[PDB]
Amino acid sequence: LSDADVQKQIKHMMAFIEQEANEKAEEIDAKAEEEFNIEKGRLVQTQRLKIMEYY
Amino acid sequence: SLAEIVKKDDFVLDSEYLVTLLVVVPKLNHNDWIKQYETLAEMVVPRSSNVLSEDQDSYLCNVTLFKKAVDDFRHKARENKFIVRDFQYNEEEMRADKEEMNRLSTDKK
Amino acid sequence: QSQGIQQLLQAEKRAAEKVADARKRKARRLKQAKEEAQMEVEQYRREREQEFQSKQ
Repeated sequence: LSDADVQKQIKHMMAFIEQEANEKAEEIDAKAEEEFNIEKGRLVQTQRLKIMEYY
Repeated sequence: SLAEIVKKDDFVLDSEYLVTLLVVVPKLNHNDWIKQYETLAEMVVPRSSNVLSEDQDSYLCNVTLFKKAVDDFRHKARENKFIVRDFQYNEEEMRADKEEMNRLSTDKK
Repeated sequence: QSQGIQQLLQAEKRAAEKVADARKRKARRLKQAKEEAQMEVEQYRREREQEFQSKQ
């Protein structure tokens, strides 16, 4: 072993940690696609219905 | 109660991804502890894994690891013939305990 | 080690800062999308109002 190899192990830890945090960011993106679309649909529906009743 | 014996300066802060552990004991097992506290688990961090206390019969030593690698250290401590000595970050608890022991000491008087 | 540990915490916290930016942008882009859907809805429904007016 060497300090460089032990730091390779430490950077494997950092790789897992960064993967976790970046998976949280990726989850934010998944929200911004799918739940973004879901609440878009909800609000579009309510607007269109409150206008269609009046029409 | 390990309390003030624990070296508060050697622990990780904001431990959301890195966690430290304390399962080290007897003196007769420390012939290569200088390499052990660098290599006990797959990814042990070598220097903040510092010796907290030094008796004639035992050494008390912290170690650092990843969120999910702590169990490996827990088992490897048994493989190295140690016993659990965990501290679980009881600094404010130690301060309150200090106040209470002093309260009892003064209550006697 | 100490410098390395500061670097590790700083990597975690750089990811946290990027996540905070993503939070701000998620909120703002949700608002922008709501407002854009509102632009579409108002355009089409007010066009329907004018069409109804002329049709009547």
